[PDB]
Amino acid sequence: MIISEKNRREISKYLFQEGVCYAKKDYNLAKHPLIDVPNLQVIKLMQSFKSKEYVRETFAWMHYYWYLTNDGIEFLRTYLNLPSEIVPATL
Amino acid sequence: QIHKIRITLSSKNVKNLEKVCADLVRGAKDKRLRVKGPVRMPTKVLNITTRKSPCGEGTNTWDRFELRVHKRVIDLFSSADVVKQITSITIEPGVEVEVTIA
Amino acid sequence: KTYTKPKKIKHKKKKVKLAVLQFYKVDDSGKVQRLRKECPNAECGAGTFMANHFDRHYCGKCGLTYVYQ
Amino acid sequence: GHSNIWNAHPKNYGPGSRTCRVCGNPHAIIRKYGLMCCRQCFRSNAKEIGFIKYR
Amino acid sequence: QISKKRKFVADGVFFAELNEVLTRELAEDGYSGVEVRVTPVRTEIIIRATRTQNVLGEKGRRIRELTSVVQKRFKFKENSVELYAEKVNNRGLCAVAQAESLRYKLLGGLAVRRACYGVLRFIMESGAKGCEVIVSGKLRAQRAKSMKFKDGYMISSGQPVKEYIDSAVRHILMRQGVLGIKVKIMLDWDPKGKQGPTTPLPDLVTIHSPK
RNA sequence: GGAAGGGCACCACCAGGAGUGGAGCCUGCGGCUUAAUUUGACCAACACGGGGAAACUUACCAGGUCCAGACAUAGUAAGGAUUGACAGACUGAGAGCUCUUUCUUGAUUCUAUGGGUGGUGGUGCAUGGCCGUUCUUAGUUGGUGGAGCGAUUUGUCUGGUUAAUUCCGUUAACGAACGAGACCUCAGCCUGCUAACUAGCUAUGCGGAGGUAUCCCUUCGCGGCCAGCUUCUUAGAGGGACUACGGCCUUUUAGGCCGCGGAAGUUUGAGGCAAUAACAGGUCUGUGAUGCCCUUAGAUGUUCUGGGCCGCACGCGCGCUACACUGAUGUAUUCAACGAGUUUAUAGCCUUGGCCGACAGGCCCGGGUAAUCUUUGAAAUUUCAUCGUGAUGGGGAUAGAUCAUUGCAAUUGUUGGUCUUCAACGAGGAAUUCCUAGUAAGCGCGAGUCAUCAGCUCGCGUUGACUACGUCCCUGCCCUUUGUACACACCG
Ligand SMILES: [K+]
Ligand SMILES: [K+]
Ligand SMILES: [K+]
Ligand SMILES: [K+]
Ligand SMILES: [K+]
Ligand SMILES: [K+]
Ligand SMILES: [K+]
Ligand SMILES: [K+]
Ligand SMILES: [K+]
Ligand SMILES: [K+]
Ligand SMILES: [Mg+2]
Ligand SMILES: [Mg+2]
Ligand SMILES: [Mg+2]
Ligand SMILES: [Mg+2]
Ligand SMILES: [Mg+2]
Ligand SMILES: [Mg+2]
Ligand SMILES: [Mg+2]
Ligand SMILES: [Mg+2]
Ligand SMILES: [Mg+2]
Ligand SMILES: [Mg+2]
Ligand SMILES: [Mg+2]
Ligand SMILES: [Mg+2]
Ligand SMILES: [Mg+2]
Ligand SMILES: [Mg+2]
Ligand SMILES: [Mg+2]
Ligand SMILES: [Mg+2]
Ligand SMILES: [Mg+2]
Ligand SMILES: [Mg+2]
Ligand SMILES: [Mg+2]
Ligand SMILES: [Mg+2]
Ligand SMILES: [Mg+2]
Ligand SMILES: [Mg+2]
Ligand SMILES: [Zn+2]
Ligand SMILES: [Zn+2]
Repeated sequence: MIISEKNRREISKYLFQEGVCYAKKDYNLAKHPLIDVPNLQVIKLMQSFKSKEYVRETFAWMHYYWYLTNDGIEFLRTYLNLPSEIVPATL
Repeated sequence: QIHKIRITLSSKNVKNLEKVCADLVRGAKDKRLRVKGPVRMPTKVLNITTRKSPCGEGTNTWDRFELRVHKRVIDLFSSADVVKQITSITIEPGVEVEVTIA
Repeated sequence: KTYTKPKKIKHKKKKVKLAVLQFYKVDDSGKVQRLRKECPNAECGAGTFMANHFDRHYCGKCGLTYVYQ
Repeated sequence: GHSNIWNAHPKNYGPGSRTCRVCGNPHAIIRKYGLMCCRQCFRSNAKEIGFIKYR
Repeated sequence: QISKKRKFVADGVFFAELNEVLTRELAEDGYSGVEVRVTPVRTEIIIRATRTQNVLGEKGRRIRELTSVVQKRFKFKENSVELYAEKVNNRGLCAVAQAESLRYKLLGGLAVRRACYGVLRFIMESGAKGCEVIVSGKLRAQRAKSMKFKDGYMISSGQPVKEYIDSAVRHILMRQGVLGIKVKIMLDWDPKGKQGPTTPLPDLVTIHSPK
């Protein structure tokens, strides 16, 4: 799905910084509550990550919960060019 | 340095609510304070009646669901610090405490 | 299902081998001359050209149009 | 679709503006006390919510 | 600033949603239940599970992730809601744990009869007064059927059911459909109340021995 | 079983009440019509799917968009894979949907092959869960013993008794486990306990009015957190009924009838919960519950516009309004309960008070996140007049004109006002429903649906009866005996 580079960078930055991320199943929501990016773009990017196993997805009561994995952490570090010392706040 | 401190207690469990009220009353009495209450408001009975069946077949049977809320009011003639110290006592889950002035 | 009218085809952008190449002219001395206007909009900035339509000039980024007679 | 067309119909009221917070179905929504749950979901989750059957 | 009715209803809805989310997330890790305690400027969530090692993860990574996601989803203030993990005492007396164990055994290819008998024996040896396991669905044939296994005391009518009976229902997504498993465990009177209801049965009369 | 015996039930009858079935209309079903008039269901479908659909809901129909087709491989490609867009045309349409004209963006995509995803798409005769029914009745099953070659049987019974497989007893059975009961909720009594400025009473102080007007009496309004109190209101703990006591009948039993007292003597009344075994009963259209099958880009996905679900020779079900004087209309008069209520933005929900207006409604100050404000909170009914047996001042169907509010949109009238029009209907055939006391019936009120719509459902109170307290005649249910050529079990 077509996503702007700035939106993808923001989503990846937030995911790496927080270690987790939730999203209501609202495709037409203008903006994600925690991220300025549209909810649809956030959901689809997270689905893309889950497809290749960068994240674990859970669904309950019309909500998505995404938890980063080790492979996802490595991919986000390489893609954001962050130093190896910096790690998600969860750890 | 004396004020009418209003304490509002709300819970779904009558036993826990009454026990907390008694503990607060005894704590206030032990300090030689003036205690008015507890005043028990009429019980709030949230009622929902929904059809048992998940479809439209069979005899129309209904489930009466009730959620009871019990509220208590306690008035103390003492200072903010002493009422705060009294309310610092342990409170069991399911009981909501609110402390205000007038 | 049955269809009456012919199937519609979604728009596909026409391929221009070098659209940027025709936006500049280079002289022998090395001076560069631009054959198309530049959008005055600050957001577009310098280097953003406007189409030379047969009745107006159109900017592809901000959509600004200037009609000339 | 086009932004001005896709999902452009107002949804400020009516059954289409509300859905069950548990299953997302738009039918038989219990709006009393702000539950916002369809009747089936509410009957399933009443014990957890705190609704007891006395009569 | 909402009314008491809406406040209490929202508390119940939050409890139900958290229960469902925790069940979905910790299905395999084992999830006996959850308890929510509210204190001034602090809320505690206790996850009762049979395998707290998996729930916590390595160095509490999983539990920290769960706390962060719960806070973000439920608008909780930073450093105001915190999660604990707790062992379940006498896991055999919890239907949810036994139902999950039976689900695991059935998904592992174990025979339904053997699995149900093992669960029944474990429940009985764990001190349960009585217990019952029902497995419904397409078993051995395209025609659905029900298998009932029962041993010990059991009550089904009246108020004492709500406290002396602990029951759970679960679904197993097998290759050819869905198998519904129901576990029903009858507790025993406990004067302390830790392992059973702190109330005797209505029709139980005890006469003290004369001097 | 159109076989016998015993017992039981207003989803049976008897004795009766209200009725329904007849009229108008509301609403659901079939049929018909239609582009569609989406569809499930036929005691146990038919105001049911909480299903009162203008848009959405929506699943149907006529059209237009979009991908919200992850991931892997291959192709193309920075000499640009691909996105967006001004103006004109096109289009129902400020959908670049598409074409003309050519600008912008940059590997996020496009193309092909696999694999996914979504689907109120089929299958409830593949399923889970849930619910309904068998079935509101009292029924159901082990262990060890006894009998039989065995299927099976006794326990679980001749009799008495009970609402009860409830008990007393008899006994090849003894001990047990479910169901019943116990249980829990509401209501009924407490001048006894605890506590109430978010509930009241009493007396006092002051003030208004009336009466002899000072003092005295009647009735109102306001203050006393140092006036007192908890009868009235609220809500916690407890008490209270156990047939306790008296007379008869009954096996010296279990128990039954009557009776004083008592708030209560039908299990005090009404509910919740509710066994074994089953139905190819309903639900895939509650579910990110689910197998398989279908479709998956010109889509059965999603969204936008419009229409339809409401269409009217006809038949049926649940209901609302009536046929009138035990009444209609117009005054005066005054007694409830269960409940529900806000994002404060100028303001969103319940709305008090003031002003404007005939009404419908509008404007302005404000109260209430609530025993604090709406709530000082109904009708039937009571009382006095008009009407006078006339389809009449009964009845309010149909229809015209016109004015307001909700909504983006009111036409196929959304709903609500004013005037005007004034249909059948004069008590309803065969048939047929519910009901035994604060019950039937009448009367209204709150909530669910809800931007606006209740003739529906779930509850509430107000006035308040007739008849019976018995039976198995009809319709069925439980047990026993008995016959069977039935076991898909007499719809055999
Ligand atoms: K009639
Ligand atoms: K019905
Ligand atoms: K089923
Ligand atoms: K035996
Ligand atoms: K299916
Ligand atoms: K639903
Ligand atoms: K009979
Ligand atoms: K019987
Ligand atoms: K014969
Ligand atoms: K026979
Ligand atoms: Mg029992
Ligand atoms: Mg019972
Ligand atoms: Mg009769
Ligand atoms: Mg009729
Ligand atoms: Mg039709
Ligand atoms: Mg029946
Ligand atoms: Mg309507
Ligand atoms: Mg539409
Ligand atoms: Mg529609
Ligand atoms: Mg669809
Ligand atoms: Mg079926
Ligand atoms: Mg034997
Ligand atoms: Mg037998
Ligand atoms: Mg009193
Ligand atoms: Mg069937
Ligand atoms: Mg319809
Ligand atoms: Mg009905
Ligand atoms: Mg009154
Ligand atoms: Mg007339
Ligand atoms: Mg009239
Ligand atoms: Mg009948
Ligand atoms: Mg309805
Ligand atoms: Zn520009
Ligand atoms: Zn739901």
